[PDB]
Amino acid sequence: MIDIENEITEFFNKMRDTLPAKDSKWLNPSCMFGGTMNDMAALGEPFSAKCPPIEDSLLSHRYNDKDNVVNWEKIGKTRRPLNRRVKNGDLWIANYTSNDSHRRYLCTVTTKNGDCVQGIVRSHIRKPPSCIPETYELGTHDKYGIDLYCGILYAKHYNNITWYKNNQELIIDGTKYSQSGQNLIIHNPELEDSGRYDCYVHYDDVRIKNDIVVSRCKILTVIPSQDHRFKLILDPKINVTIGEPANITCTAVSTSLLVDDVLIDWENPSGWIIGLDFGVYSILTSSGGITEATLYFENVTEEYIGNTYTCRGHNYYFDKTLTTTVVLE
Amino acid sequence: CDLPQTHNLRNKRALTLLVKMRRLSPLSCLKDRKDFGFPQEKVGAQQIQEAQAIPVLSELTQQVLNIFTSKDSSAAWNATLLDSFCNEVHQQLNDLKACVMQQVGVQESPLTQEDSLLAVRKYFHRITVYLREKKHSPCAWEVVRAEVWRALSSSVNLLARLSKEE
Ligand SMILES: [Cl-]
Ligand SMILES: [Zn+2]
Repeated sequence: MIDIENEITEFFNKMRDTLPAKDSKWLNPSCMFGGTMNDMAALGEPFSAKCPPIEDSLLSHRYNDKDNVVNWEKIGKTRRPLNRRVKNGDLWIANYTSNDSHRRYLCTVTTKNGDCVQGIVRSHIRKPPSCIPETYELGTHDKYGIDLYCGILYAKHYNNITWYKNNQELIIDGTKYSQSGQNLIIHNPELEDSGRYDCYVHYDDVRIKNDIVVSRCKILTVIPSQDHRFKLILDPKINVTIGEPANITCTAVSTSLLVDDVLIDWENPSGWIIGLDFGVYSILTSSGGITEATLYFENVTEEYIGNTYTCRGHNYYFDKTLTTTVVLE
Repeated sequence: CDLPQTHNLRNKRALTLLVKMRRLSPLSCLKDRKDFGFPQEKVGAQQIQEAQAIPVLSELTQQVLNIFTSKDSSAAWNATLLDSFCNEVHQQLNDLKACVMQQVGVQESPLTQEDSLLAVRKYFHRITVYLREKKHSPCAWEVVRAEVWRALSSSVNLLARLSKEE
């Protein structure tokens, strides 16, 4: 455990040592370095960001005290403190602009023990999508209901979220609908629950009179239960020649011609999934109800002969395998 | 973990969007291949239990999300598929983080967790370094997408395996 904690410290030290000089020059050498982050943001929408070490899964348990102070500073050109731009210990920009995408920030975490850790936060513009399509198949988890997520938000610390279906406000009284954070739960799902769901996320900033509002959309289609069967097709052997390449294709065919309904992979004699590796690699192609995984041998050597390769198709409804043997032609 | 509802189909949606996202033939990018040292050894069910797996998978899911929400990602991939992919992945991450919350001071085998978390972080760090040295070329992005496909597929197969062993 002490070896591990040491490796973790070393890991972040190496990352500090590989920062650009334009970044590391702002760091306080009495502070631990806690990483960098480049967060998504949208023009004309609010933005917020946490200080990386606080959010980091390797360091969270190190700076987990209720009595921590977090300072935010703009760096880059000059070094300026932030007042208006903080909310609940997080960087806060009520209305993100093109100019913000060029700005970056140094956050500093000071513990009561008088220790400190720092992170750097950038942001980049990312057009928020319009409506995202979602399909719920009846019989998936009907007793729980349908969970609609109020889209990816670029800012936390909202006060209120409101849902509309087909531009009509939904009454949230725990019967048909209930809410949990950014989720709308649709109980007793049925085909008629199909529709356009818009959520409006409300933010409050004292320096602004009315509400800041962010909007997201999901187009929900509820469908009947489907037959998710598929069959796998794979030659039982691949004929090879020492010193030559070879390939073999495994095909998954959806019985009801469902699109993108099968996960397929190749696995080597030792159970590991084959990717774009050396010696043997795999490529996937999918169209309509057909999914193909092709396995490639770059240069067959004698060691390969008699090796067995496994093609796996699964989709949470069914899980099937077929194997093929490398045989000398 | 005590979750209201698990949403396995998100994993199927995400992986098939990722498969669909492919734009080039990897046959055009063979010289750009790279062994990233995927830590199979530290993400296998022959020893790893769900208590250790959760926070490690939360980390992998976060790293995957970090790559595909990056500045360079939206130029590299079809926005429609990309937005849908990130939507599925973000929700799984929400759920995984909630589980990580539930087990704050009651961490089981904190050692193997942290050792695994670090191996995962190093792996993705090598991926991001690779991509930067490659100047985010189309072939480097394919190599990364393929690798991420393989990392996610291994995680999904692991989760499937662990749900069978009970
Ligand atoms: Cl689901
Ligand atoms: Zn679900």
